[PDB]
Amino acid sequence: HWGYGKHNGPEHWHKDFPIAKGERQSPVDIDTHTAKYDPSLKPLSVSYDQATSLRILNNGHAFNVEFDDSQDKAVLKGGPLDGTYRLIQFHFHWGSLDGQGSEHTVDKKKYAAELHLVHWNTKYGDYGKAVQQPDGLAVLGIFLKVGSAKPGLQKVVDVLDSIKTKGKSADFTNFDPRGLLPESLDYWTYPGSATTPPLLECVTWIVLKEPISVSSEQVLKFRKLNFNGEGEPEELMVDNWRPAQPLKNRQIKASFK
Ligand SMILES: NS(=O)(=O)c1nc2ccccc2s1
Ligand SMILES: NS(=O)(=O)c1nc2ccccc2s1
Ligand SMILES: [Zn+2]
Repeated sequence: HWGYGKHNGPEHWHKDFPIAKGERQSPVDIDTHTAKYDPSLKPLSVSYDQATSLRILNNGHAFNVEFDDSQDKAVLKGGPLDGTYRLIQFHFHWGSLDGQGSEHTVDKKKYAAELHLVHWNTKYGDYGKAVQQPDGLAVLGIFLKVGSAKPGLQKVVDVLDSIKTKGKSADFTNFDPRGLLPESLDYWTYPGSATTPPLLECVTWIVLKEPISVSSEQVLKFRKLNFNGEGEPEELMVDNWRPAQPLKNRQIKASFK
């Protein structure tokens, strides 16, 4: 199966998921000079006041914090989006060292990590139907740089010891994802894809310009997770990021001047 090892990493994925060479793959490099301000974009509406987290899972490629998406509670609207998108999970991608880890890049700069808050379009009724549609998902991407600690992240880092290996989960209720946002909601947006197999071309990307700061100690704890299952040879969960893909016939729009 696919992964981020020496023999099953991103350069191999196309053999089982041919869409990997498709026309709207993600992530991409964001060339800040070429991205054009679009005055027709609206402010984002991030409405997480009623978010209900449930569980955290090590799925062998990242850890997902899962939400109750059985009704509209935590939703994303506005910006480039038509309609309402429900938060289903968030996860991160990160590096073996601070100089890499993000999936999107900004003028070729790689950040230490990248947070993805994944939302599905409620007009399709369920998540599984939404991922089959070109406007089925909206992923809010947030860069992480290493500096001061992010207080709102600490509850996540502290549970990681309990989900070290693939297939382990833990209760994770009452977590407020608003504590993972930066101050500004200025963003770039473009049409793309999921960044892990099956790489479906169903995502409207909304990538925030302002990174959040996390401490070295916080990201070091991400790097103690394992890709492998319990009792298997230890493979540290690091460098679980897909590199930038060709932009092809796409424009990246900016919400800001
Ligand atoms: N990256 S993938 O095409 O999905 C894939 N790579 C490999 C390598 C060895 C054994 C099975 C698979 S499946
Ligand atoms: N990493 S991501 O683009 O946020 C993402 N990848 C996938 C793969 C399958 C289904 C949903 C998503 S959301
Ligand atoms: Zn992701």
